[PDB]
Order: sequence, then structure tokens, then C-alpha cells
Amino acid sequence: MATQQKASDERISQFDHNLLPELSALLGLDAVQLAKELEEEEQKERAKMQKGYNSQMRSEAKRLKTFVTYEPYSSWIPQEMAAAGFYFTGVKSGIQCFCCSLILFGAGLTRLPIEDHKRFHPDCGFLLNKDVGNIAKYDIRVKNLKSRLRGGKMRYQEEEARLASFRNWPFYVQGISPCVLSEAGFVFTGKQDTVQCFSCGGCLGNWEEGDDPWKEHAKWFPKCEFLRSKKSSEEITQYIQSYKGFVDITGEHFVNSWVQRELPMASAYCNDSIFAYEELRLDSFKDWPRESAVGVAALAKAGLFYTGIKDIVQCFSCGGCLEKWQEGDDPLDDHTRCFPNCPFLQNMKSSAQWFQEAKNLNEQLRAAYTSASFRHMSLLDISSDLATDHLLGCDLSIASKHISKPVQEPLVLPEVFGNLNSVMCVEGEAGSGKTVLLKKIAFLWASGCCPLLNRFQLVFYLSLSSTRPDEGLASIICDQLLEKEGSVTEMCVRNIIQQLKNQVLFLLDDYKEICSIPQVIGKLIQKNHLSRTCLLIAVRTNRARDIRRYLETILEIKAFPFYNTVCILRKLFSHNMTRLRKFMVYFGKNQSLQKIQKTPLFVAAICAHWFQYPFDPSFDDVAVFKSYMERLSLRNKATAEILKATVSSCGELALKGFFSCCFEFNDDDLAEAGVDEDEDLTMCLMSKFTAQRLRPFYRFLSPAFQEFLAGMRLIELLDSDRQEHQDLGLYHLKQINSPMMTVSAYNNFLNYVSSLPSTKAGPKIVSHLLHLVDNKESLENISENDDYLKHQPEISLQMQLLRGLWQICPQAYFSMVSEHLLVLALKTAYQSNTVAACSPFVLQFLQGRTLTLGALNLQYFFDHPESLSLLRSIHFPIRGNKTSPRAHFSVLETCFDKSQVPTIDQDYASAFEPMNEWERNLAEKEDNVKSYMDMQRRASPDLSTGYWKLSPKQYKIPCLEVDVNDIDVVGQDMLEILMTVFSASQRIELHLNHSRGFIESIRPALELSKASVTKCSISKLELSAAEQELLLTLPSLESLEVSGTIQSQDQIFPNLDKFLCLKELSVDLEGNINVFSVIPEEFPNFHHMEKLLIQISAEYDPSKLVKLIQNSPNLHVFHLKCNFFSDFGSLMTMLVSCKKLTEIKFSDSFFQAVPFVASLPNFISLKILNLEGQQFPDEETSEKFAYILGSLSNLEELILPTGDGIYRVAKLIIQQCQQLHCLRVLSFFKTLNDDSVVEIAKVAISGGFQKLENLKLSINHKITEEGYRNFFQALDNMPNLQELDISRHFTECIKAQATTVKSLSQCVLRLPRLIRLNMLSWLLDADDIALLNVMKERHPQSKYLTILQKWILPFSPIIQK
Amino acid sequence: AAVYQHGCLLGLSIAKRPLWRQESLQSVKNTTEQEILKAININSFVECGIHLYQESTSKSALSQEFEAFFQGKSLYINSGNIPDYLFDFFEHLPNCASALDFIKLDFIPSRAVSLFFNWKQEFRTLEVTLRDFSKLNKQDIRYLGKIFSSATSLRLQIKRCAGVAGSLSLVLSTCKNIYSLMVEASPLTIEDERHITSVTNLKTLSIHDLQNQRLPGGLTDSLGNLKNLTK
Amino acid sequence: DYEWSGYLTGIGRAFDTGVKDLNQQLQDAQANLTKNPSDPTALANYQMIMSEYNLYRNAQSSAVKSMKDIDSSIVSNFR
Ligand SMILES: Nc1ncnc2c1ncn2[C@@H]1O[C@H](COP(=O)(O)OP(=O)(O)OP(=O)(O)O)[C@@H](O)[C@H]1O
Ligand SMILES: [Zn+2]
Ligand SMILES: [Zn+2]
Ligand SMILES: [Zn+2]
Repeated sequence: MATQQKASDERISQFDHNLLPELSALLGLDAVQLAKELEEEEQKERAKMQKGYNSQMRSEAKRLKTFVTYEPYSSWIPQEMAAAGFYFTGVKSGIQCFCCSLILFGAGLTRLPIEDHKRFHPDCGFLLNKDVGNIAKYDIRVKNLKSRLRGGKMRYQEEEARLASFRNWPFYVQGISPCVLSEAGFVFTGKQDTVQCFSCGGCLGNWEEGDDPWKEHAKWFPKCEFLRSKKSSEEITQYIQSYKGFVDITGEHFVNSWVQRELPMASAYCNDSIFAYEELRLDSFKDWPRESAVGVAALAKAGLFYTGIKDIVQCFSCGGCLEKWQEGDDPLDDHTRCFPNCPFLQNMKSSAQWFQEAKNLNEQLRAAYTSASFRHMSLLDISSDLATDHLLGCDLSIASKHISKPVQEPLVLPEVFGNLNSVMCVEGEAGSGKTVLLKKIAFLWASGCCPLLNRFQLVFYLSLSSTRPDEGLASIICDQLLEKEGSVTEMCVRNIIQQLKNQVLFLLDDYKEICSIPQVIGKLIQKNHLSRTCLLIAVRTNRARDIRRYLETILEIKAFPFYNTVCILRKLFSHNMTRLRKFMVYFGKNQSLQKIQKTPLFVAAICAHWFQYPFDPSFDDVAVFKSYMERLSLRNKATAEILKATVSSCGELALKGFFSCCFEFNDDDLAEAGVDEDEDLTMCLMSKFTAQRLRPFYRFLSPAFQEFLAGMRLIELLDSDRQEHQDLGLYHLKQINSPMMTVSAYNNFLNYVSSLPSTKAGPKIVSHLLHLVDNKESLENISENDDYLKHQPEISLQMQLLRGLWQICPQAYFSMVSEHLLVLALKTAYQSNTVAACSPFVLQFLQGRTLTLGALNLQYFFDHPESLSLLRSIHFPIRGNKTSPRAHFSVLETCFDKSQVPTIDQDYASAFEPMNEWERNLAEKEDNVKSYMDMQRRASPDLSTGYWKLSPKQYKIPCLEVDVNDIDVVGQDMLEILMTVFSASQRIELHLNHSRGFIESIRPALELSKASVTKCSISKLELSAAEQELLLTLPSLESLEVSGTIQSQDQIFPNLDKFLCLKELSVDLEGNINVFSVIPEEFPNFHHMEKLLIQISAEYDPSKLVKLIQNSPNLHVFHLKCNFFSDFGSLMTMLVSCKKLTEIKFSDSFFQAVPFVASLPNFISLKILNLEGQQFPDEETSEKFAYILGSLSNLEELILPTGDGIYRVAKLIIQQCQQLHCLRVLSFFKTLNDDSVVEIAKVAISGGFQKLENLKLSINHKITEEGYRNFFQALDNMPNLQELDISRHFTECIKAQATTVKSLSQCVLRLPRLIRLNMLSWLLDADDIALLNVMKERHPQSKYLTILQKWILPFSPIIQK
Repeated sequence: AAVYQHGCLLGLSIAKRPLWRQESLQSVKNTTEQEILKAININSFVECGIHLYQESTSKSALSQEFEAFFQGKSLYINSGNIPDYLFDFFEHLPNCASALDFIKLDFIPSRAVSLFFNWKQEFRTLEVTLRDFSKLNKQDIRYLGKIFSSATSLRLQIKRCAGVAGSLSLVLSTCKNIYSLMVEASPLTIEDERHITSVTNLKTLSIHDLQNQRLPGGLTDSLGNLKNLTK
Repeated sequence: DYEWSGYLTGIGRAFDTGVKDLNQQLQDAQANLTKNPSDPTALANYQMIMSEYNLYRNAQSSAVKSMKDIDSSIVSNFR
């Protein structure tokens, strides 16, 4: 009949509708482009999977089971979508229909599964209520049709007569041949799929492919004569015992039941409620207080029912509504008018003494369970009003555990109800929801619209909370279940129990011990073989040792899934979507914090908070914990000596555990904390585990909670006035001494602490946090334990970038961390209202610091604006997104090394890698990053929300650093920002990176603050005439730099007489124009320059430079790079007048060596001496130089010249380094040999080079293998060295022997701060590198130390001999 | 650590299957039962010390007591049979392993290489005996040269192996720490003999069953180079 | 009350703006090698920088995938 015709709506479901523009605000990404990328992937996946009717997924009971592997993070509940005809697929969390195709991915907050089902394919046979064989979640094979066919007594004796009835046997069941059903004595009844036994009259339905009618016949109606005549009693017995599920019941137990109800047809529009049925809505509307418009029969057809509240008529398919029931109105129009989107309405528009006593008891029990006092089970403690009937759609995660073997399997309720036999137990943590679960079961039974439970004739929900161990059953049920002490007697009840046996179910809550139980009930547990009464007992895991002896398996409650939390919040609220949306994002990124909502009681804690501040559009991540422990005081309270005592003792346990990374405790660890494991309060915080183990253990509820308790305890210690219990707080506080951890491992801890109320702790904590990152000793303390990360993947990722950031740009790392710690300290001071006592610490911290522009949005700068004057600078970068084409590989190196190629053997060949593969892999990875960064949005500065909002009067920003990089044109918003910020500073420094056209659009701002600009640094930037004229109108410039591409031949140099304040001049132009030939002769006068950094060429007798220096007594830095120069000796002589020179760099063919050495002794302030590239071809000059270096006691960076003089007299230079107690950098170039290199190690031992950080040896062409082995084995003590470079040119590769490689691996481990080792052109085999790669893991600087060995030259080496 | 008395050496001679080096090496001399039994007796004693260390979980706490005990003792390792406790001994108790005066290896399995080729320290002495080498590969030499690395002093014995001939000069070339070389019944060539007479830091040279008869610039042509030779 | 957000935001950007500097250093190193295409130190200083560039790109190319997968899992639930 063509089930559905395979839905195919052009494969463009889309789902979205441009509702994402508001989301980019939270994510930082364009959610619209992202959605488009996802749509493409979904379209591709659909084409790769099967479509068509799936008979195995026909039952919604199974569809639900397929979702046990569904991800916990979603917007939809498996029950909601299973009811809509969907089942789980194995592809990217997509779902599919059983009747139809329609492959759908993901979920939303504003759409239900059914709304989409009918939107992307409204012609679906299931949705249209065609017969597609849908089976209800709760259903059984026995139908009890109560209808006899024709005179089958004779008519259906023959197989042909029976088979002939199967003419309309539906396609949806054609997996079972009608010939088999006929042989077994079944005929077709004309119904959906039921068949009747021609003799017995019994009827079975819900047939599935693979079923065997003879086995099914044996299980139900085993007494049938036909079966008994055709099969042996042994065969029948085996068929029955070989069945699965029902234990000791048959067809007779599903019929003649006192709780039967006929149900329509499992239609699609039956979300998840009992009130989905018309019969239940109508035959429950009994307490209606005769309000106007009493057409109750018509009301029921509107999908409406009575909630039990005065006049509230609720709709099962959309929630509470129609308050005050408008009199005389029409429920169909009122429902439509109020909720013109309800699926129900959309479908509507489209379309024997004991025996009699037991019966009376049954009716009374049903009335008690369906009454509006048993329903509305105080869920989430919402109220006595505000109906919560629509909130009973969330179930618990249940697993079955064996008491003997270590076996566990997941379950769904339809598979639990069918396995109720003798004694069963439900275990869980306090607040897990086990009490609601038991009540829900009793409710379903009483309703009668839940086949599978309808075999029970009596269900008793009892609480063993105070019942004495001598009370009979009649005296208990008459107290808890019945209205009055009547109806039953003790003898009546006992007589009934022993007659019904299997049909009686007790739900026993609040179980504590076997001894403290009514004797009449205890006998149904201990000896439950003479009765076979079914008992379900709910216990906490803190017990559950008393009843395990009577069980086979246990039902355990698992963590409440995140998607149920979302649904509950979505249904109760939604009035504040901007808060719920933030909730979803928060727990999306922080993946491990989804574990906070482990117990339903925490969900209640959130709701209770969200109802107090319904219109506050912000998510406070610690609110749930503050709420949870507040509501704790309203359960069974004893504030004095109990509540305070249990929290305090538990807090001590948590605090200690959180600094040893325990999160698990034994009995001795618990005992020393003063925690009483048998107390009632210490079960709402912590759970005990006594499962099959040699010894028990304890664990706190979801670990994030432990950190919260630890935070709370720390504060109490700091605030307390008892020294004995106060200095302890400092002991624990001081365990946090690493800035790398305070931004990761302890991030949540600190956020909980700086949120809880305190009095004295505030000042005590901020004085620590602002100290940890104050000096350079703690700031550089890079350390981690990696234990706190094992269970927190989102932090492991965060720290992946921090460790990288530290290696690429240490300054970025330090600045970023410092600013973060300042914020936490200020937050703490404000939240505790202790600012008056915290400010002094902040002011001490801020001095000399650099902050970003956004740091001025902190309230502190408004309340105490004088603090602005303490800062050194404000950083204001702008980047835009200009393209920087590429690295441009394989265009230079390809014309360099050819003809000089090395000949490596077969074993060491790996030293050289091919360039083609290197480039390809890099290019691919680079593209994968670019496509993501393009989706990010920088967001212009929000200079309004407190931003130095002092309509500035008395204070100004002391220095503004403007960093312009990869931006061309600024929009109007940026012009408003630049102008606003520029006028707020006293000194503006402009750093202009490759940004062509930039100083043309910000003109309007520069023209107003011309005199405030003090620095202008120009990179690879082309200057226009109009730009240069603007620059020449900035008279305050003190520092001017041009670092390249100034080939315009413009007036920047000719007019270099306007910048009368100029002190720093830096000129380095790629195009050589012989600068100074273009500088006015009046320039070298009155300027008194402090820094001269010049690249000059082809100048002769450059008196301009000499005069400039002569008149610059404060010159600090002198860099001179040039070809043939003149009067070098004159220049060297003139520099003797510059007594404050700290840095000298001479690196080109102009240096005369001797005239330098002669003057060198006159410079005693030198910190940097760089003569790289120079030659000293003289022993006499070299020796004199070597001795002079010993007088230059302040040198930090000594970069030696090369040549024969130094080579011959290198030992003196090294030996004199024992006097230079500050050397940081040493670099040698072709100066050392086998005998002199070892002197470095000897000096380090004697006590020199103690602070050396970088040792560069590229001298290695003059040293043989022996000179390295002897060196390595002699190097013991250089506890600052970070980089060791021992490399050679590829034309002279060295093959290492086993003893050399071993010596190196030992050497590295004696250098505890080494992070970089360079070994290019060293040849190591596969076994040698395998040694170093292991040594690394024993090195203190693990996850940092990097060894560079490989060459990436663009050729293949000759790998032969 | 204070016990030196051997006790009763009668019996237990069956320990260490190669009672007489598998009835191969060692002539009519050194047949004294004590000469061999005392070494076996100590080997068992040293192994006992190792076992006590493992079953104490004292780690570094007792690094001194477990150094004094082992100092001066011997240890025999079969390259074809290396118990896992030896890895723990070398790995977790440095400065003790280096207090031993022998460490003998009987032969090239990767386990022998992985055990010795490490970054901890050199042994006072390492003794390597090759007994079963009809053929010597290039990879075998490469691995053997790593094993020889972890020693301040190497003693090498090559016995009744023919696959080593013509390649000895390619093995000794990586041994700068060799002081004693013994060769038995090996058909060595002149190139190998010239290499041997080049090792001026050699102290002990022992050659057995060399039947070349013609040594034109071979071992017996000079032998005046080994000025540091004592035996 | 001024959005006291206790979290290290912008780290992905802080890292990316670091790597981009390495790219500039690589281009500058190439220029120096180009002008002196025989200088062994110009060569060594070129491959040392280039190796670091490759190492860090291979790091963020992984971290970015992880970050992308997280974000794409969020917009798919509240579409
Ligand atoms: N399906 C649900 N939906 C929403 N809230 C639920 C649900 N099930 C349980 N709860 C919450 O669970 C709380 C009861 O928890 P639980 O059933 O574990 O009892 P308990 O607190 O351990 O004490 P006792 O076992 O004595 O009843 C109720 O306050 C209810 O708000
Ligand atoms: Zn469909
Ligand atoms: Zn029958
Ligand atoms: Zn409705």
C-alpha cells in the first residue's frame, strides 16, 4: 500500500530562520555562516544512509531504547521524540522515522520533534493517523478483544479454512507467514494485527518478525486443548520456561482485571501524558465547582482537564492556562486564541468473601492515587498551586546491576515493569528521585491507561518512616492510604494477600533497617516463597547492605541527564529566553560542569532561584550551590550543633581533599575530619559506597560541589577569631602559589570563594592574589600537577594554548595573567564590600603596570580615579583583517645548496626531510585555521559602561600606546573611539605596522591632539604627500622611526628640522638612499640625541654624524651599520664623551678593530657589546681586548668577533667571564677548538656563568667529536641556561657514537631549566633519537624542551654508503 | 652486608645450566670446584639482595644500605634470558648497580640493548662473551656497539666464532674503553690482527688456536706496540 | 556589577597574534638570506625560525578544530 513513499522535500530542511544574529554576541562567531556549514554536512550524510519502513522500530517501546546512547547534551528528551515516531541512528546524533524517512539532526528550544516532523513532510502516514501499526510504549500481547468470530467450532478446524482468513494481513507485519499462524490454530480477526485461537478464543497481537507462534501460544493460554493435543507437555513446559520477561503469569492475569481501560490507537499527538486520552480528561473532571460553561464533555475534547486548583483548566499538550476560566466562553476558541500553535489543535483542524472485599479495597486505592493530592507530587517544590502536571515527562536513568558478577545493563521503564517478580530494590543517592518514581508507578496503575501494570489487582504505596515493628497491615494502610480506620480488618487483608499472591504489589519507601519494620511486612521479605508477594523497596546507598541478601539484581539510579534539566527549565520558564540561552551556552563550553546537575534536587535549587529573579537576564553559575545549601535548612532542620556542625566537618574534609587532589575518602580520612557517617545531614552532601569491595569508601556529590564546600570552609577559617582555627586558613591559602594554576586548576575554586560572603577574609585573600603576581620570582613560577586536569577536559584544552603562548611571547603571557589576577582581586573586594580595606593593596600593585584599554571599564577606576596616575601605560591595539600573502616557501632555498649536497648512509638518512611534503602539510594546516579565524568578530571597544566614566576632569591617561597592525580603513565607530580615547591621554605613541592609508582616515583626531603625539614609528608603510604633511605638524615628537620602504623621496628627511624635540632617531631603509645626504646641516645642533640607530652607506667624512654625537652627552644607544666609512678613529674618540652608553653595535665593513680597542676601556656602563661580523686578525690586539672585557663588569650580552686573533687568544676571554657576574648571553663564531671549548665547563664549575641564559656555539667546524663528549661530561652547573646551540653547517655533518649520545642525554638532565637544544647536522640513528625522546620525559622542563635536529633543504641527499 | 663466609658449597652445583660453559670454554685449569661454586654462590646472594629491595617499597629511603651490600659483588646475565627484576634494579637503584665489579653478558636481542643503553651511569666493568656467532651482521655490530657504551672498562671475549673473522676490526673500532681481549679458535685475518696491535691501551691479550702460520704484518710480526700489556 | 567575568577569555586570539609575528620574522629572515645567499648563519637562522612556525601552526590547527567542534555543537541545539 506504499507505506509512506519515502519523504524527500528537496533535501532542504534548513531548520534555521535567521534567529542566530543575537547568538554571535555570546559565541564571538558568526553563527549564521556556521549554520550553513552544518547544513551542508547534514545533506551529505542523508544520502549515505538507508530509507524506508522499518518494522523493528514500529514499537515506541523499542524506539526509546535506541536512545540510551544519545548524547546527554540536547534540547529534546528521547521520550518526546520517540513518541513522534523517531528512533536513534548511529550517524552524528541524527534521528529517523519508522514509517517515513525524514532524517533530522540536532534540536531546538522553540520547536518540538512533532512540529518539525509535520513541517518537513506533512504527508507522513503516521502523522495523518493512517494505520501504520504503531505500538504504544506500554502495551502487551494479550488484547482481550472479548469478541467471538463465526462458528469456528467447525468452520476453522482445517488449515485451509484458517489460512484463507489472512487476505488483508497488513504489509507492516509481513515477516510472519500466515501459514505458520494457521498451523498453530490462529485466524485473522480483522483488527490491526490480532489473531484469535479458533478453539480457545484467546487473542494475541503486536506480532514482530522472528516470533514463533507455538512459543507464544504456549506462554499465553497454555491450557488450550489444541496445543495440548499437538504438543507434548514437555515441549509446552520448555516453551514457557524459554520465554523472556514475565515470570509466573499468563493470559488469565491480563484479563478479568479490575483496572482495565480501552485505549484508542496510540496516535501521534500523544506527547507523554495520561491526559492525552479523552476518557481520562473527561472522567476526572469531577471536582469542577459548577462554573459557568459546564459543557464538560465539550471541554474534554479541547484537550483540557481539571488540575485540582479552584478554576484552572489545563491543556495536556501545552501546560497550565485559562486561569479564572472565563465564564460562558468556548474552550476550543479560548484554547486556540491563547495558544495558536498547539499541535493538538493543529491536528484537530487538519482532521468469594475475600474477593468482594478485595474489589472494594481496589476502588478505594484507585481513588486515592488519582486524586489531586497524590498527583502534583510536590515536584521541585513549586507550590500547592501552579499545576505541575505537565512536568511529569522526565524519567530517571536506570541500570541493572548484578549482586555477584560485575555486570551492568541500561534499562527503560517498559522493560522494568515487565520484570517485576519477587523482591526488587531501587538504590540511589539522597534526592535522586526514588520517592517520585514509586509514586509515579502507583499513579499509572490507578489510571489504568498503562497495560503491563494492569495485571496487579492491589498496589500499596507505604512509607516505613516511623511505623512500629508490631503494627499489622490493616493498621498501616488505613493510616496512610485510606481516609478512615475502616473498610478493612487485619484478617481481611491477610486472607487477600495469600489469595492474589503475584497480583499484589507493595511499594515500600523510606526503608532503613530490617529490624525496624512491621513484622507482617518483614515476613514478606525474609520468606517470600510461601507468598510470592511482589515487593519494591527504595533505599539509599548509605544502607542497602541489609536487603542485598534477598536480591538477584539491583536497579540503580544514575546521574540525571542534562537534557532533562534543560527541558524542565524550558517548560517552567521561557519568559526570559535571554537567560536560558546563556545557560545553554555556559554548559556547552564547560563540558564537565554538566555533572553539577547530577541529582534532581539541584534542579529544584535552580528553579527556586529563577522564580525569585524572573527578569534578571544573567546566569550566575554558583547560584545553584548557594540555593542548594539554603533549601537544605528547610528539610529536617537543626541549625544549632547539627547543620552548622555537619557542614563545618564536611567542609574540613573537602578542603584537605582538594589540595591533595583526592576526591575519594576512606573511613580513617573521614573519622579525622569529625564527620559522623550515620548522620542524616551528612548524606545530602556526601554518599557512602559499600558495594562488593573489601573496604568501603566515601565520595562527595558531583565534585564541583566539593570545591564549593572547600571554598566555604576556607572562608570560615580566615574569618574566625580563634587563632588555633584561624592560622590554619592561611596555611591552606598559601598552598596556592602558582599563577599558572590560579588561571586554570583553581579557577572555579577562586570564583566560588570570591562570591560567598565574608568579613576579614576579603583583605586576606586579595593581599595574596595581588602578591602572587607582584614580583618576578612568583610570576615566572610555571608549574602544574596535572592531577586536577584528569577529570576536566575543558581545562586541559585551555592550558594547551597557555603553554604555547608562554613559549611564543612570554610578555603576552605575563601581561595577560597579571591583568586577570587584578580582576579577581577587585571582584573579591567588591563582592564582599571590603573595598575600603583592599584598595591599598591594589594601589601598590598598579604602580608601573601596563593595562589594556578595556581594563578601564572596571569600577575601581571610577571610585578611586587617582590610581590612574600610578600606571605606566594603556595598551590600545587595533588589527582589522588585512591579508599578509604568505611565507613564500621553496623560492630561495632552491637556489642555494645545490652541488654541495652531503652523502649520508642508509641508517642516518632521516636527518634530511624533503621540502615538498613539508610545505604541503603546512599549507593544509594553515588553511584549516584561516577558515575559522575569518568567522570571528573582534567587537569594537565598549567605552561607555563605566569606561573611565568620570567625564574626565582631574586625571588623564599618562601614556597611550596605539598599536596599528594589518588595518587600512577605520569605520565611523572607530573614529569616534580613537578621538574619544586620544583626548583622554597626555602622551600618545603611534606604532604603524603595514597599514597603508591608515594615517588619512584618522586625520580628524590627530589634528585635534597634534601636540599630544610623542612617538611615531613607521614600518613597511608607504607614505603619501598628504600624510607626510600631517606628520610634520606634530611638533612634540620625541621619537621617530622609519623601518623600511621609504622610497617616495619625500620631505620627511629634508624637513627634519621641525621636530625640535627629537631625541630618538631610527633609520633602516631597504632601499639604500645614503641617508644623511638628505638631512639638513643644521640638524646636528641643540638636539642632544639619546638614541641613534642608523643604516648608512657611501658616506664620506660624515661630520654631520660626528657633530650629532659630539653634542649628545646623554647618548645611550649607538648602532652603526655601513660600508666603507672614513675617520673611524675620530668617531671612536668622540664616543668617549658619551659616558652613559649602554649599547654598542658595529656590524659591517667599516670597523677598524684597533681604534675600537684603544677606546673601549673608557666605556664602563656597557651592558651590550655586539661586534658580530667583525674580524680581529691580530694576537696583540686580541689579548688587549680580552683583558679589557674583564673591566666591563656590567656586560650582560657579549657577542664576540671572529678571526685569528680571538681564536688564538680565546682562553683569556672565557676565563675572564668568571669576573663578569651578570653575563646572560655568549656567542662564539669559529673561535674555539677541542682544547679551549672545555674551558667553558671549567669556569661554570669554578663559579662563573651562573646566570647565563643563552650559549651559542656555531664554531663547531673546528671541533671534533671528542671535544663534545669531553665538554658534555664536564658540564655540571649552569642553573639558568635556557638555550644551548651546538650545530654545524650541513656540508660538515658529524656522526655521533653511542658514547657521545649517552653523554649528551646525561648532560641535559643536569641543566634543569633548559628548554631549547639545537643539533642541526648531527647524525643520530633511530635508536639514538629514541633515547633522547625518553630522556625528555625525565627532564624538569617537560612539555617544553624541544630538540631541533632535522634539515629541510630542498633536495634529496645521496643515500648510499 | 657484613657476611662473607660462604658456608657449604657442596651441592647446588646444578644451578646456572652452563655448569662448564655448556661443556665448551675453560681448559683443564680452573676446574677447582670452589673456583666456580663461589661465583655461583655470590650470584644467588646478589639476586637475593635485589628481591629484598623490591619487596620493601623503600625506594630511595634505603639507597645507602642497598649500596653497601652490593659493592664488590658480581652479577651474571644471560642475554637470551633477562628477568624483569634486572630492569627494576638498574632503573630504580642507580649508584648501586655501578658499585658492582662485573656484570657479565653471555651471547643480540633488543632486550639486551634496551637494558644497557640508558642515560643513568656507566658500570665499573662490563664483560661480554660471544659464544654462538657463525655469522655477524652489520646491524648486529651497530647494536653491540651500544651495549659496550655503558662501561668505564670493557673486557671482551670472542670464543669459537667464525662469523666474526674479517669484521673484528669493525667491532673493536667502537671500543675505546677496552682493556682486555681474548680470542679462541677464530680464523682471523691480517686486517683484524693489525687492528689488535693498534690498541695501545690494551692490558691483556689472549689468543688461542690461531693457525694462520703466515702473518705478513700480522699479530706476531711486531706486537711491540702494546707497551701497556701486562698479560 | 560590571560583568565581573572570572575567566581567561581571548586566549585563542592571544596565541594567534603571536604566531602571526613568527610569520613576519620568517619573511624577514628570508630577505636576509636572499641578500647573502651563502651565509651559513643566515641559513641556520632561517630554518630555526621556520621550524618553530611549523610547530606552532600544527598546534593551533589542532586546538582550533577542538574549539570549532564545541561551538558547532551549541548552535545545533538551539538553532
Ligand atoms: N521527574 C522529576 N522531575 C522533577 N523533579 C523531580 C523528579 N523526580 C524527583 N524530583 C525531585 O526529587 C525530590 C525527592 O527526591 P527523592 O525521591 O530522592 O527523595 P529523598 O529526598 O531522597 O528523600 P526520601 O527518600 O525520604 O523521599 C523531590 O523534591 C522532587 O522535586
Ligand atoms: Zn515521517
Ligand atoms: Zn489456544
Ligand atoms: Zn494546548
